[PDB]
Amino acid sequence: GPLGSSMEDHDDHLRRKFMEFPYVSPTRKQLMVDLMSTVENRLQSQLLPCNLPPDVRNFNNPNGSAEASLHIRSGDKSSPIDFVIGSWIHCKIPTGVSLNITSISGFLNSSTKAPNFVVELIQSSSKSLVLILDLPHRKDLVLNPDYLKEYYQDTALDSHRQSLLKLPEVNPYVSPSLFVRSAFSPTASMLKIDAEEEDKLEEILRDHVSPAAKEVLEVWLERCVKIVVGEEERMELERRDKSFRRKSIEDDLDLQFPRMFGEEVSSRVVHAIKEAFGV
Amino acid sequence: GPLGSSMEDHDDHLRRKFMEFPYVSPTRKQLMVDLMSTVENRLQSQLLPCNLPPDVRNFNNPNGSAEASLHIRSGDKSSPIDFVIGSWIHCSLNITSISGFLNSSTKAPNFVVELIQSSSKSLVLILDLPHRKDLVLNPDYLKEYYQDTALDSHRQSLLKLPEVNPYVSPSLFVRSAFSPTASMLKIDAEEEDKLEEILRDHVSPAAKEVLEVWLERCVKEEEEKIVVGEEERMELERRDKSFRRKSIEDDLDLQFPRMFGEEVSSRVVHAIKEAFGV
Ligand code: NA
Ligand code: NA
Repeated sequence: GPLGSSMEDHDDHLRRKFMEFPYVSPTRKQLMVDLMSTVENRLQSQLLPCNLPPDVRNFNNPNGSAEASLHIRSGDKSSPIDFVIGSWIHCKIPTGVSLNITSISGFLNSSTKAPNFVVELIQSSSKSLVLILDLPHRKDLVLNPDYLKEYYQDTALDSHRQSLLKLPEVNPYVSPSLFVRSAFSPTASMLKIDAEEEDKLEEILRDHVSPAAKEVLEVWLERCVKIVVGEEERMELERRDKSFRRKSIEDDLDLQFPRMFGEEVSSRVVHAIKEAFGV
Repeated sequence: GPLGSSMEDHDDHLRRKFMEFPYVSPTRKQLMVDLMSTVENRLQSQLLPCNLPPDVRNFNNPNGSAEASLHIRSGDKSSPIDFVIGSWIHCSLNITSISGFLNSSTKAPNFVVELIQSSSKSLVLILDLPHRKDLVLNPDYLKEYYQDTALDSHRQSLLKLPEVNPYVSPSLFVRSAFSPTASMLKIDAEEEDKLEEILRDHVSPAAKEVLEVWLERCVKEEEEKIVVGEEERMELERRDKSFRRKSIEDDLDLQFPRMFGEEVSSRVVHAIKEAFGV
């Protein structure tokens, strides 16, 4: 290009579609762009290139009802990072209620025991947007009062949830899944945001959700990603990490995907994603 | 007396002093009485007599502003039960509660019900079977004790009520230590009559049903079922100790002098920690 090499360099271009975030608002794709850019800019020296086949990075329902994009960058041999994953999912089928999901998860390996990172924006309905924003814990918080103190007390993580909840439009979200409730830290922002007034929703996303998410990511990068872990704790951590991932993707990959993308697309991608997700 | 020993036995005497629940609503006293008596009546054969000093079991600010009473029964040698602890604190401030704490011979959930009144226009209920194993690392623990038991239905039901809102603790320790199905609820006392209604007709059956799941599904031994080995017991003992310690330590170190005085406090808080095994 005149101003650069995005449309020339293959790596940059493989994520161009991912970063397009076609099916969401300006404010929503802007948050996600900024978040994914920080992740990759900040961790570029320890992240392997995306090796997902083009076939798995972008896929769709041939009937045009559903479209997804996935961007995964594994950590290098010496990284505390296992992998980071950006995703978006679009499904507009039934009477016309279009499901939209944008998310970024960061997952640490055994060599550290520090918290993971998660943001998810999910709009299935039209009266509601769900925000999941957390640094989920990788150690039992009652057995380890010190872990709780340095990752959740010292870090003022709960200020972000208390802040967002003050808004009249923002109620607590309660997962029907007990695993979800257990897997997320006591400072997790699990929130429902009223969605039926685009101009106000947009204002809440840009003035409130965005600073909050950027600051949470800021502590993940600064206090979690930036003593050794012994072999007994390593196996504990790996058993725990594998449950959390499996359980987090299983029903979606196995039940939701064949519906959304037809069977042919599911059969092509589902295994490859479980592969990529270590499960 | 002609049909009993309660006016004649010392331990039976100052166990009734507890059961009086003097500073609380008539329906609150009944809940506590039914619950505390259900625990001791179903677990009679496993529970040791209250082995605890008399001036520990009951006390008061000598200036008469505070009043507290504690009933504590240790499990016997072969019991899964560590101790059970019913209590009331008046000082306004009305706390009634019944905690069940299991030991390391079993990994099964504990039991807690607290009713904390620290402002009118509200009542805090905490009703849980607190987990004793990490729920993500032990999904089968999550299943047996929370999913299979339908414990969440109590939380969901109560919360339908327009007077009943969720309660989010200031402590991140209590958020982590209570199960995903825990009823952490704020009930708004618009007026005593509506509050009473909720207590009698909603809280009471929920607490009883949760207790029933405890007794029958948590403390009741399974058939040829296994022993807690090597020392997952070491894990269990460390988790329990910290849980019990954070359950009382700031109350015992700051609220107790603040409330009862200084020497009554001094005479009482050590015996507590000891009784609580922290
Ligand atoms: Na609100
Ligand atoms: Na309610």
